[PDB]
Amino acid sequence: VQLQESGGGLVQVGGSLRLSCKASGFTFRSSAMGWYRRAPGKQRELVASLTTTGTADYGDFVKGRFTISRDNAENTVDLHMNSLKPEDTAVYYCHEDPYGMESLRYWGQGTQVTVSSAAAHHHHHH
Ligand code: NA
Repeated sequence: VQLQESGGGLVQVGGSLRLSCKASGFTFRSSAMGWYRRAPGKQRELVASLTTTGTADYGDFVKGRFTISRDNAENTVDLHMNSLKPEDTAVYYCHEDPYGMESLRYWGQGTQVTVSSAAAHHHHHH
């Protein structure tokens, strides 16, 4: 089982993103879902997660800027990110934990988020 991220790419400093993850589709059983990130050479760190019951946890660097939600009608876990900073640049990975068991964790493939105003203005034709 591999999940499928979308919504990454280039974004200006101060800009916003809507990250999405197509999960396993096994809505017949509960799960925890969330988002990690990994910057080159650095350790993976928790960005946001939801327990089986919908309790949210956020990495300390989030500082109220990101919101995690899940859509069971659409089989997704989503991350709404505002006020992106250069330091947020990293590969973002979603995950699903069947029955809340991290031991059975499914991961996405990762999607790059690059926070750069000059690059985003160039690429998005602003
Ligand atoms: Na942008």
